[PDB]
Amino acid sequence: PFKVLQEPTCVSDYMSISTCEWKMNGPTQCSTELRLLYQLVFLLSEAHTCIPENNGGAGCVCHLLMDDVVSADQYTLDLWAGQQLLWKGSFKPSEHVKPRAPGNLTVHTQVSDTLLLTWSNPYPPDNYLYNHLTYAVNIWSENDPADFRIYQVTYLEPSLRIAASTLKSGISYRARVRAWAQCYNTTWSEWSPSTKWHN
Amino acid sequence: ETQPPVTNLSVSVENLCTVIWTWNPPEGASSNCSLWYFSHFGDKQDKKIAPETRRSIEVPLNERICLQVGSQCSTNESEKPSILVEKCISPPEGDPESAVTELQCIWHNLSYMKCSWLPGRNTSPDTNYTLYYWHRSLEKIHQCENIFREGQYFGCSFDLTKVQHSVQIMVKDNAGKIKPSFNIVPLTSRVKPDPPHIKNLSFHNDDLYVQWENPQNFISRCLFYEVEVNNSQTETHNVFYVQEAKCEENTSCFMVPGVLPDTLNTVRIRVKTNKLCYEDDKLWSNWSQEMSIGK
Amino acid sequence: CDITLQEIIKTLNSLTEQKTLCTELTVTDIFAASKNTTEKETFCRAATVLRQFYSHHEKDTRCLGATAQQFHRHKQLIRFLKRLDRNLWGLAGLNSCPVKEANQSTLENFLERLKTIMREKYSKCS
Ligand SMILES: *[C@@H]1O[C@H](CO)[C@@H](O)[C@H](O)[C@H]1NC(C)=O
Ligand SMILES: *[C@@H]1O[C@H](CO)[C@@H](O)[C@H](O)[C@H]1NC(C)=O
Repeated sequence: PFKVLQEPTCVSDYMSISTCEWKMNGPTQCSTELRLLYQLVFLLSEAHTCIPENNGGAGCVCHLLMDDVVSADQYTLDLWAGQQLLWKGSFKPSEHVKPRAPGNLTVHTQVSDTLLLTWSNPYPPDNYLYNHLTYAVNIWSENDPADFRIYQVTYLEPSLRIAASTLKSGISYRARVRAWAQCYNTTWSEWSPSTKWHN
Repeated sequence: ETQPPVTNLSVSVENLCTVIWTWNPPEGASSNCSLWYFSHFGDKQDKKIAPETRRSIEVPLNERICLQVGSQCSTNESEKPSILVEKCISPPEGDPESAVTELQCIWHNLSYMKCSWLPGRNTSPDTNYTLYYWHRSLEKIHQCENIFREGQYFGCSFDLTKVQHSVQIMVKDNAGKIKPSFNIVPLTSRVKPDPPHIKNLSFHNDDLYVQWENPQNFISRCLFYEVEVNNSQTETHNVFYVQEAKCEENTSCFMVPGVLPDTLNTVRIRVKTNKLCYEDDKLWSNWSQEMSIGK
Repeated sequence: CDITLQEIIKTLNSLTEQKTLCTELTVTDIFAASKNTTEKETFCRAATVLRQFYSHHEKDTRCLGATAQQFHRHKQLIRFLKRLDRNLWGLAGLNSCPVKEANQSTLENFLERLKTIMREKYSKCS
């Protein structure tokens, strides 16, 4: 007997994969018990099926494959089990955006007492987000959790340059970053893969 | 399945380089035909279909241009008449070698236009250049009066304010010997703004805040900025590319990450028009005056 | 004025910088033959107009041959046109917009006309 517990939620990476998550009442084999049907609120556009994946014994998740999305796009969501329509709703991607966490974070040692950290923008130059991404670097000390620092980056270049003077030598430091787009009122991305270095 | 060609195609010029074609309907064409004319430049290059028996365009007259005009009974892929009449207009008398080169213009701070050029390969050492300009607003063609000489360049400038737009430019001689030189300036392009003014620099926990006042005649929303930050001790010349500089009238804010108040930072800021409001964004303003923080 | 404005402008700026061969074809000059119409209609008509184009030419070998680069350069064109359609369309909020089918002029010309208008709106709003 099927029953959704908490109403499904979706975020968009405004590129392709706009993942959706929800929890059932009991432990379901998401992959075989339920199907996820999404469709673009536009004329001539057909419905789409999705094979959900397990997210906790009861929790299900599907990644809605979307070729290309614009601000105007409104999607229809229908969650099927087989033939019994459980729940259905709508979802406008642009409204709820979770930017794709940035990667390739690398630390470099320039001369002149400056430490250069460089990462790459996860999006292509023709993505509607490429130009609105403002990162937020996070540097911290291992056994000194009070020795945490967070630097905001608003410029386009995906690179921050702090001063060595703000770092204790012979001590381990880690850096992770996350991007978000203020113009779309998005939420933070995931943190990037952490990095380690000592002075 | 084919209508007769158009009649007595003529071509005249108005303003400085607004070429205007004119023609008459065909003779004894179908009565059951709703009458439409088809036209394009040489090489079927930029086509158009309309009922009007005329088509005018704003085009430089440095090269020769031809319009081919045809006849139609619909707007679709019909049996198109297949009899294209056509007329050309050739550039003014002077020889190509005498016409001036490198004619360029820049709309400075949306206030005046500054245009310059160099003499032609084969120009008499006595020829006097005159520059003419026209746009929709003007009463009649205007003559540019504030001339200047710089290095080997000749140039004029004229007041041009603000309240599709493009200015018609022509430079010829006062003896009618050399070949005229034309130029249509996009005018949503080629805009160099005046440099911004840094209001203040506030440090707050190693986070550097930069406020500056943008050039009087512009909207922040329509500018893109580049912030330069030089450091005397670390010898670190930095420059940031910024598109959204908003604060929490006329002022804009940006924050420099990872800098310390125990080192002198010299700041400058230059600005350019953006592709969101303007046709092109190549012409950076000058650098603002400097403001440093504290060693 | 929300982001849709910027997305539109962005796509147009991308379309107008890369001159194709399918750009030679024509469409209704809703702009040059402008009337007492309101903004909503305009964006709508543009959406309607733009629809017709790729609705026909997405499966048009005449635009598609030559090189596999142009093949994709055409794919882009259809892609960006589609994106432009949906935005304008949603920006209009109208069920249908009867296009009078009056004058014709190249898509290139059309795109330029529109590019300009969108740019104006973006700068005057708040
Ligand atoms: C860095 O990671 C990105 C994905 O975030 C990848 O697309 C790119 O190829 C990587 N860098 C290079 C140029 O190797
Ligand atoms: C951004 O989105 C959040 C959603 O919780 C909302 O609370 C907030 O008001 C939004 N910010 C604005 C004012 O755009």
